[PDB]
Amino acid sequence: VLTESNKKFLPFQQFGRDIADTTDAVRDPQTLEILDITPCSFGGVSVIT
Amino acid sequence: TPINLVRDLPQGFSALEPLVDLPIGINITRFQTLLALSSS
Ligand SMILES: *[C@@H]1O[C@H](CO)[C@@H](O[C@@H]2O[C@H](CO)[C@@H](O)[C@H](O)[C@H]2NC(C)=O)[C@H](O)[C@H]1NC(C)=O
Repeated sequence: VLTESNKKFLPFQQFGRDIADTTDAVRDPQTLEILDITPCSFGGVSVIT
Repeated sequence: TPINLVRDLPQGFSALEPLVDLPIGINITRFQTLLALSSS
């Protein structure tokens, strides 16, 4: 899920890495803006019966 | 970074951001500064 990012990437910085070497923030090549990256919601499904 | 001292390196901490990456790939083994410019 792409969202507007309030992170202040420095002019030379493009990607934002997390602990797992995963990009949690990117900079759009066309427009010079930084977008947060959040994975689509996931979780287990339990059947109560 | 503005430093009042001109004779000794100051004390503190600051990080240098990159300015430009030149893709040239030469030997640089020796280098010299270019100052502003001996019989008498
Ligand atoms: C970069 O240029 C330098 C020029 O000095 C080369 O350095 C020489 O490399 C040969 C390797 O066969 C050596 O026999 C010489 O002794 C080196 N000269 C000096 C003054 O040290 C070099 O080949 C070029 N490439 C690299 C990886 O250095």
